[PDB]
Amino acid sequence: ELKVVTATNFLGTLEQLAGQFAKQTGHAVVISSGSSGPVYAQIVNGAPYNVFFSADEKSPEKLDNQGFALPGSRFTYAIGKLVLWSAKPGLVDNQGKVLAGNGWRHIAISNPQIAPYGLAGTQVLTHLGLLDKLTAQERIVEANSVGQAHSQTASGAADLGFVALAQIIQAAAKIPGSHWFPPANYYEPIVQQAVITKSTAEKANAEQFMSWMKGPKAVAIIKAAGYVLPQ
Repeated sequence: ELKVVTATNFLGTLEQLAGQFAKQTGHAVVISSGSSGPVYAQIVNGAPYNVFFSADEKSPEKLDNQGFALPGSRFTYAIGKLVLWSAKPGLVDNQGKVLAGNGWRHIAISNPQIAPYGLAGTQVLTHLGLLDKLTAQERIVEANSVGQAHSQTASGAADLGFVALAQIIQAAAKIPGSHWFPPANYYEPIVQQAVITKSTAEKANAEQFMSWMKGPKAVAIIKAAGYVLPQ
Protein backbone atom coordinates (compact mmCIF):
# COMPACT_ATOMS: atom_id res chain seq x y z
CA GLU A 1 0.00 0.00 0.00
CA LEU A 2 2.37 2.69 -1.29
CA LYS A 3 1.34 6.25 -0.49
CA VAL A 4 2.48 8.58 -3.26
CA VAL A 5 2.11 12.35 -3.30
CA THR A 6 2.53 14.35 -6.49
CA ALA A 7 2.77 17.92 -7.68
CA THR A 8 -0.54 18.62 -9.37
CA ASN A 9 0.82 18.80 -12.93
CA PHE A 10 1.61 15.08 -12.83
CA LEU A 11 -1.62 13.80 -11.31
CA GLY A 12 -3.27 12.48 -14.48
CA THR A 13 0.01 10.90 -15.63
CA LEU A 14 0.60 9.31 -12.23
CA GLU A 15 -2.94 7.85 -12.39
CA GLN A 16 -2.00 6.24 -15.71
CA LEU A 17 1.32 5.03 -14.27
CA ALA A 18 -0.25 3.65 -11.09
CA GLY A 19 -2.85 1.77 -13.21
CA GLN A 20 -0.09 0.15 -15.28
CA PHE A 21 2.05 -0.67 -12.22
CA ALA A 22 -0.98 -2.34 -10.62
CA LYS A 23 -1.73 -4.38 -13.76
CA GLN A 24 1.88 -5.56 -13.92
CA THR A 25 2.61 -6.24 -10.25
CA GLY A 26 -0.71 -6.40 -8.41
CA HIS A 27 0.38 -3.49 -6.19
CA ALA A 28 -2.07 -0.65 -5.65
CA VAL A 29 -0.92 2.91 -4.96
CA VAL A 30 -2.79 5.61 -3.03
CA ILE A 31 -2.30 8.97 -4.75
CA SER A 32 -2.45 12.40 -3.15
CA SER A 33 -1.65 15.72 -4.84
CA GLY A 34 -0.95 19.39 -4.22
CA SER A 35 1.42 22.17 -5.31
CA SER A 36 5.09 21.33 -4.86
CA GLY A 37 5.71 23.94 -2.13
CA PRO A 38 2.87 22.91 0.19
CA VAL A 39 3.62 19.20 -0.37
CA TYR A 40 7.25 19.83 0.60
CA ALA A 41 6.04 21.61 3.75
CA GLN A 42 3.69 18.74 4.60
CA ILE A 43 6.59 16.27 4.27
CA VAL A 44 8.84 18.38 6.52
CA ASN A 45 5.86 18.41 8.93
CA GLY A 46 5.93 14.60 8.97
CA ALA A 47 3.22 13.70 6.43
CA PRO A 48 3.26 9.92 6.06
CA TYR A 49 3.99 9.61 2.35
CA ASN A 50 6.38 7.06 0.85
CA VAL A 51 7.24 8.82 -2.42
CA PHE A 52 7.09 12.44 -3.56
CA PHE A 53 7.00 13.62 -7.18
CA SER A 54 7.82 17.33 -7.27
CA ALA A 55 7.46 19.73 -10.22
CA ASP A 56 11.01 20.99 -9.52
CA GLU A 57 14.43 19.96 -8.27
CA LYS A 58 14.51 22.45 -5.37
CA SER A 59 12.01 20.71 -3.06
CA PRO A 60 13.51 17.22 -3.48
CA GLU A 61 17.03 18.70 -3.06
CA LYS A 62 16.03 20.49 0.17
CA LEU A 63 14.43 17.30 1.53
CA ASP A 64 17.63 15.37 0.74
CA ASN A 65 19.82 18.03 2.40
CA GLN A 66 17.58 18.24 5.48
CA GLY A 67 17.50 14.46 5.99
CA PHE A 68 13.88 13.86 5.02
CA ALA A 69 14.65 12.02 1.78
CA LEU A 70 16.14 8.53 1.56
CA PRO A 71 19.76 9.10 0.51
CA GLY A 72 20.42 8.14 -3.12
CA SER A 73 16.74 8.05 -4.13
CA ARG A 74 16.51 11.46 -5.81
CA PHE A 75 16.23 11.48 -9.60
CA THR A 76 14.73 13.37 -12.51
CA TYR A 77 11.58 11.46 -13.54
CA ALA A 78 10.27 13.90 -16.15
CA ILE A 79 10.88 17.31 -17.71
CA GLY A 80 7.67 19.29 -18.23
CA LYS A 81 6.57 21.53 -21.04
CA LEU A 82 4.85 24.82 -20.30
CA VAL A 83 1.89 25.79 -22.45
CA LEU A 84 -0.15 28.96 -22.82
CA TRP A 85 -3.67 27.61 -23.35
CA SER A 86 -7.18 28.82 -23.92
CA ALA A 87 -10.36 26.75 -24.17
CA LYS A 88 -11.31 29.10 -27.05
CA PRO A 89 -10.09 28.05 -30.49
CA GLY A 90 -8.28 30.87 -32.30
CA LEU A 91 -7.54 33.03 -29.22
CA VAL A 92 -3.98 31.85 -28.56
CA ASP A 93 -1.90 32.37 -31.68
CA ASN A 94 1.15 30.25 -32.48
CA GLN A 95 3.65 32.98 -31.54
CA GLY A 96 2.17 34.06 -28.19
CA LYS A 97 1.44 37.56 -29.54
CA VAL A 98 -1.95 37.43 -27.83
CA LEU A 99 -0.23 38.12 -24.50
CA ALA A 100 0.69 41.69 -25.46
CA GLY A 101 -2.87 42.61 -26.50
CA ASN A 102 -6.18 43.40 -24.84
CA GLY A 103 -8.27 40.71 -26.55
CA TRP A 104 -8.72 38.67 -23.35
CA ARG A 105 -9.56 39.37 -19.71
CA HIS A 106 -7.60 37.22 -17.25
CA ILE A 107 -4.77 34.71 -17.34
CA ALA A 108 -4.59 31.95 -14.73
CA ILE A 109 -1.03 31.57 -13.44
CA SER A 110 -0.23 29.29 -10.52
CA ASN A 111 1.46 30.99 -7.57
CA PRO A 112 5.15 31.12 -8.49
CA GLN A 113 6.29 30.86 -4.87
CA ILE A 114 4.75 27.39 -4.51
CA ALA A 115 4.00 25.99 -7.99
CA PRO A 116 6.89 25.52 -10.43
CA TYR A 117 4.53 25.70 -13.45
CA GLY A 118 3.54 29.13 -12.09
CA LEU A 119 7.20 30.10 -11.78
CA ALA A 120 7.70 29.07 -15.41
CA GLY A 121 4.67 31.05 -16.62
CA THR A 122 5.83 34.09 -14.67
CA GLN A 123 9.29 33.74 -16.19
CA VAL A 124 7.73 33.83 -19.67
CA LEU A 125 5.93 37.09 -18.86
CA THR A 126 9.18 38.52 -17.50
CA HIS A 127 10.98 37.40 -20.66
CA LEU A 128 8.43 39.29 -22.78
CA GLY A 129 8.47 42.37 -20.52
CA LEU A 130 4.75 41.89 -19.76
CA LEU A 131 4.74 40.92 -16.08
CA ASP A 132 4.60 44.47 -14.73
CA LYS A 133 1.89 45.59 -17.13
CA LEU A 134 -0.35 42.55 -16.60
CA THR A 135 0.11 42.76 -12.82
CA ALA A 136 -0.76 46.49 -12.81
CA GLN A 137 -3.84 45.77 -14.94
CA GLU A 138 -4.90 43.02 -12.49
CA ARG A 139 -5.15 40.52 -15.34
CA ILE A 140 -3.18 37.76 -13.66
CA VAL A 141 -5.32 35.54 -11.44
CA GLU A 142 -3.19 33.60 -8.97
CA ALA A 143 -4.09 29.90 -8.80
CA ASN A 144 -2.94 27.73 -5.90
CA SER A 145 -1.57 24.98 -8.17
CA VAL A 146 -1.25 24.25 -11.88
CA GLY A 147 -4.16 21.84 -11.37
CA GLN A 148 -6.25 24.89 -10.42
CA ALA A 149 -4.82 27.01 -13.27
CA HIS A 150 -5.83 24.25 -15.66
CA SER A 151 -9.31 23.94 -14.11
CA GLN A 152 -9.89 27.68 -14.37
CA THR A 153 -8.77 27.77 -17.99
CA ALA A 154 -10.66 24.61 -18.98
CA SER A 155 -14.00 26.00 -17.79
CA GLY A 156 -13.36 29.43 -19.30
CA ALA A 157 -13.19 31.08 -15.83
CA ALA A 158 -9.87 32.42 -17.20
CA ASP A 159 -9.60 33.27 -20.92
CA LEU A 160 -5.92 32.24 -20.82
CA GLY A 161 -3.81 30.06 -18.57
CA PHE A 162 -0.29 28.73 -18.14
CA VAL A 163 -0.64 24.97 -17.78
CA ALA A 164 1.28 21.71 -18.16
CA LEU A 165 1.17 19.94 -21.52
CA ALA A 166 0.16 16.69 -19.79
CA GLN A 167 -3.08 18.32 -18.62
CA ILE A 168 -4.29 19.14 -22.14
CA ILE A 169 -2.72 16.66 -24.57
CA GLN A 170 -5.25 14.07 -25.74
CA ALA A 171 -4.81 10.35 -26.40
CA ALA A 172 -4.42 10.97 -30.15
CA ALA A 173 -1.96 13.83 -29.45
CA LYS A 174 -4.46 16.62 -30.14
CA ILE A 175 -4.94 19.66 -27.87
CA PRO A 176 -8.36 21.30 -27.62
CA GLY A 177 -8.89 25.06 -27.72
CA SER A 178 -5.81 27.04 -28.71
CA HIS A 179 -2.22 26.90 -27.46
CA TRP A 180 1.29 28.28 -27.67
CA PHE A 181 4.46 26.66 -26.38
CA PRO A 182 6.82 29.37 -25.13
CA PRO A 183 10.29 28.57 -26.51
CA ALA A 184 12.73 26.88 -24.14
CA ASN A 185 14.81 30.02 -23.68
CA TYR A 186 11.80 31.94 -22.33
CA TYR A 187 11.76 30.15 -18.97
CA GLU A 188 14.01 27.80 -17.01
CA PRO A 189 13.29 24.14 -17.84
CA ILE A 190 10.77 22.42 -15.60
CA VAL A 191 13.01 19.61 -14.36
CA GLN A 192 10.92 17.38 -12.12
CA GLN A 193 12.51 15.27 -9.42
CA ALA A 194 11.23 12.56 -7.14
CA VAL A 195 12.44 11.19 -3.83
CA ILE A 196 11.62 8.40 -1.42
CA THR A 197 10.67 9.76 2.01
CA LYS A 198 13.32 8.48 4.47
CA SER A 199 10.78 7.50 7.15
CA THR A 200 8.84 5.21 4.79
CA ALA A 201 7.58 1.95 6.28
CA GLU A 202 7.53 0.43 2.77
CA LYS A 203 11.14 0.96 1.66
CA ALA A 204 11.38 -2.09 -0.61
CA ASN A 205 8.09 -1.31 -2.37
CA ALA A 206 9.07 2.37 -2.71
CA GLU A 207 12.41 1.39 -4.27
CA GLN A 208 10.63 -1.05 -6.61
CA PHE A 209 8.23 1.66 -7.79
CA MET A 210 11.07 4.19 -8.20
CA SER A 211 12.99 1.63 -10.28
CA TRP A 212 9.87 0.89 -12.35
CA MET A 213 9.44 4.62 -13.00
CA LYS A 214 12.71 4.54 -14.95
CA GLY A 215 11.70 1.47 -17.01
CA PRO A 216 10.42 1.33 -20.57
CA LYS A 217 6.68 1.17 -19.94
CA ALA A 218 6.70 4.01 -17.43
CA VAL A 219 8.91 6.14 -19.70
CA ALA A 220 6.54 5.53 -22.63
CA ILE A 221 3.56 6.70 -20.54
CA ILE A 222 5.52 9.78 -19.42
CA LYS A 223 6.49 10.65 -22.99
CA ALA A 224 2.92 10.12 -24.24
CA ALA A 225 1.87 12.81 -21.74
CA GLY A 226 4.32 15.20 -23.41
CA TYR A 227 7.16 15.13 -20.89
CA VAL A 228 10.77 14.59 -21.91
CA LEU A 229 13.40 12.52 -20.10
CA PRO A 230 17.04 13.38 -19.41
CA GLN A 231 19.32 12.69 -22.34
